[PDB]
Amino acid sequence: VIALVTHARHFAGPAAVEALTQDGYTVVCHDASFADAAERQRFESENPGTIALAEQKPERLVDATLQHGEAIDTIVSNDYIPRPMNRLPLEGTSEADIRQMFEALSIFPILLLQSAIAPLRAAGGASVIFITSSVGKKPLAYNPLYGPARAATVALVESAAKTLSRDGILLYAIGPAFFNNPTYFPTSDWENNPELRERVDRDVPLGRLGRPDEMGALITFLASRRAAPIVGQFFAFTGGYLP
Amino acid sequence: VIALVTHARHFAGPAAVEALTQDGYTVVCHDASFADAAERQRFESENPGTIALAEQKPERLVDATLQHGEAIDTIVSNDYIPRPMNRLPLEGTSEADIRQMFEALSIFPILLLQSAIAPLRAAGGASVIFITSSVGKKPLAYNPLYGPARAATVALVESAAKTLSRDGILLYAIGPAFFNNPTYFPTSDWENNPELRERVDRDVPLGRLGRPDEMGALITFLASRRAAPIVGQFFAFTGGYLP
Amino acid sequence: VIALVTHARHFAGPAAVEALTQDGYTVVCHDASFADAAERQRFESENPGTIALAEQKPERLVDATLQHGEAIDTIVSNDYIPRPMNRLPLEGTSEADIRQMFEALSIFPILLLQSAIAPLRAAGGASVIFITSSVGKKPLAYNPLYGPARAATVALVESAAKTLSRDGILLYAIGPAFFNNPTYFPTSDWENNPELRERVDRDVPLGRLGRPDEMGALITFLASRRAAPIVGQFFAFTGGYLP
Amino acid sequence: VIALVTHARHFAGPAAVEALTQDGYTVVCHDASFADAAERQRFESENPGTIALAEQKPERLVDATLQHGEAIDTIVSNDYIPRPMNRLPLEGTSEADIRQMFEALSIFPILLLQSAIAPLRAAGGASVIFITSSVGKKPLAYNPLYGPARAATVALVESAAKTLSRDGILLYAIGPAFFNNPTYFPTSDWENNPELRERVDRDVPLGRLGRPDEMGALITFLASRRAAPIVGQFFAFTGGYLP
Ligand SMILES: [Cl-]
Ligand SMILES: [Cl-]
Ligand SMILES: [Cl-]
Ligand SMILES: [Cl-]
Repeated sequence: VIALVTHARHFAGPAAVEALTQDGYTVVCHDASFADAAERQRFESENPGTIALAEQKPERLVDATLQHGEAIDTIVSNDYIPRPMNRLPLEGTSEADIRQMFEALSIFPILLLQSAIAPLRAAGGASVIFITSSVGKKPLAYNPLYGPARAATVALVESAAKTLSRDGILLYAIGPAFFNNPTYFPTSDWENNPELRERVDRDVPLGRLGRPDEMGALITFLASRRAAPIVGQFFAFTGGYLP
Repeated sequence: VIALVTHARHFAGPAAVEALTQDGYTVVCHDASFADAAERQRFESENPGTIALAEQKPERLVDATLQHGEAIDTIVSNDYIPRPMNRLPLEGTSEADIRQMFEALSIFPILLLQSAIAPLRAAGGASVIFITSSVGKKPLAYNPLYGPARAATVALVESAAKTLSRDGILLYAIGPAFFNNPTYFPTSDWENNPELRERVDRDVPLGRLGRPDEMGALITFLASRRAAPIVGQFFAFTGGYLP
Repeated sequence: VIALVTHARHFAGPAAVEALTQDGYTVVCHDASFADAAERQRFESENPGTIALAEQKPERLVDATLQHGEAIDTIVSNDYIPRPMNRLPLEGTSEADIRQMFEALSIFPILLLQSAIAPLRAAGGASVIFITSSVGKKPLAYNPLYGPARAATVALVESAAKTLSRDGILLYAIGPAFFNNPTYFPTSDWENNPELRERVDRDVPLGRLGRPDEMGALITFLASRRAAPIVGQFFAFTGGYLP
Repeated sequence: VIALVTHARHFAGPAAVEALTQDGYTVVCHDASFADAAERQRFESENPGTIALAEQKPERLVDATLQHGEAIDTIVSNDYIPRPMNRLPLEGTSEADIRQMFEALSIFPILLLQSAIAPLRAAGGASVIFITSSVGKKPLAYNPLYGPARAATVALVESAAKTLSRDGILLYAIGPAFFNNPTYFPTSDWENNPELRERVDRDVPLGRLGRPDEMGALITFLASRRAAPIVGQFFAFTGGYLP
């Protein structure tokens, strides 16, 4: 049973590869770094049971994954943009940066999803889990460009699900905040940053960052299809920070 | 492991009981019919692993449950109003029916919750899962009193989670629609009533009622605490009808 | 052209009376203090163009108002609870206080609305404007009972609008926060409470409390029926604190 | 006293021009046809008190508008995509069409808003009114691309308002559905399409198309800034179809 995970070295990627591999999936992985054959080999060495794709185009990931299996059971569309770009303000930000924000967080997942429909429908269904952000639903003053691009992909999930769910193709969005992960909250900064630790005590009812295995537990539960009627919505992964 | 499930014979009750007992729980059950001791003996014999309480007051259920075990791991607050009161209109409805709507759907879960905080905190945490309705978030023309009462309890979950999550007491709301259950979508309606399958085809992207085991899968997933960061929010169980 | 404002002395009452009287309305006012006849004549003397009702039951205010005119053009359902109670916690709170929360903020507005439909329909339509709270839509840690009660009435507006709009009976909910009013944010508090000014600088994009005349401007605009297609929704009145 | 209205000949453009001019504004108008000198002269002569711009690039509209007055009081960002591109499906749709959807509905408004910030702040504030769509908040099965692009601009309003409000720059999003307008619901469609009249009867509580003067009343009310604390939110203009 195979899963496709995008941007595997970033954001919720490590968590998704870990939990899905432990669940018995063969995890086929995309990452910008995988254009390099050497980085492909190191990744597979460091992550038993994975396959690293060379393909970089969003519309070609599905065809490239289908080289290593009969069908795709789960796609984790783990879209991200490197820090500090997520905090780019409205004023003075270049048009290139504006377009890149939508390219990485809205156009890339659309082109992926579009390419996926036909093969996934032929296999009788699958799950597509988009990793977005809390600002997909709740706005933040310092994310005035990141927020809009994330909200587009949340709306993509809720609208596209109205039609794809009848094909057995189940779409979901996760909107993390205060989630322990290499892109926005690496374990290295927690101990050194007492403003963060005070921010979490103030704003996160759970009182801690969410753990990689808890993100992994949500992903594997969704991939199992055992609760299919919750298809088509946004799940906050924020320790109670949202709503 | 102890679970308390309220109104066990109705709504989400049977689904919860089947799945929690299958996951190794001892399920302590409340139900109006359990005033009669013979009902209590029959329910227990038909459902291995369950203990039927005689207690009927919402604020005494926790104490009565703690007569059978050291701590409660999960409370399923499975509140409901007999069909067809869920469709009571605004005009011509008695003040007494209006108050009963809030009593069963809004006051009762609050008195339950308030009684549970001290013992659940002292035990190190628990999960408290409120079964509400889709109209807890999205209004429907025929539910102008049922909706308000359900929305209150969804707001209870979202607000009370801000303080209780720090005690390890994890609250959630499930808002079902088109969920195959004896109160609102019994199998008999699916078989007998031509209009229901027509409605589901038009309005439910999944194209079917939600199964009891699928509701059960969600309840036992939440009760495990493996994805604790999703605390404090509303989950649609509608097959894509919401949002 | 007559308007009915409830709890005229508190919350959004003074703003409503002032703006509506300025817009040419004869403002019939309900208030608990009006059970004392001296207070009725003091109120009418201090507020030219008002009528202070003796009536206190919600379901009788409409008939009491039609003693002074042939139709009600606008109802401002200005429900409130005396200040400290909006912060009532779950733990240790008496059943009586819980029930009074719902009585003032959820049952009283329903019983008023129920009583108004037939005369309002007979008169070709009207506007009913419910003054609720920001916590009707966005939860807050310190409002776990006030929140539920307010959310019930916002959902009442959203549900009841689905039928009553066809009668020309236009329902709206306004949800204030940081609104300069005698109940929650008197001008006294702004000068006396440096914490309030810091909190407003931090959390309110507008940077200031909303003015009574701005709340009046919202009310009179809704009462005009000039933008009727926005019927049946919740308007944040928070200086950008919501969403 | 000047306003800028974009795509003046489409969507909410005619409503905004007529109402703003009736209200005493000099309305500077952008439109794709205004590249034709003869179309500019004809529009100006058919619409007394307007000024037609030749400029077509979003980030130059403001400076071109400022050629005619010292300050802009209101900007109506009236963004649209020609029918029936709003119904573009996921499958088979070209990459260029996906990109054009975001260009017209998401990137164009962002580049306009960015260019406006500095001169609007120097004038001590202004109103910026984005005309989006009901699908910016509520998904629809047949708008899986139009929805995401609209949702991004709604999220832009909600996020950008967190900072721009302190400058007196007040942002709002209006989300029409069943709004009588030349692009999506011209009067002739109401006459030629009994399916449309039945859909409105079934789904729109108000029971009719929203009128252009009602959209103009909402725009003109927002432009007055008289109820500034409602800044930074989405207004349904749907006749109760939403929420
Ligand atoms: Cl995160
Ligand atoms: Cl159901
Ligand atoms: Cl207030
Ligand atoms: Cl429209």
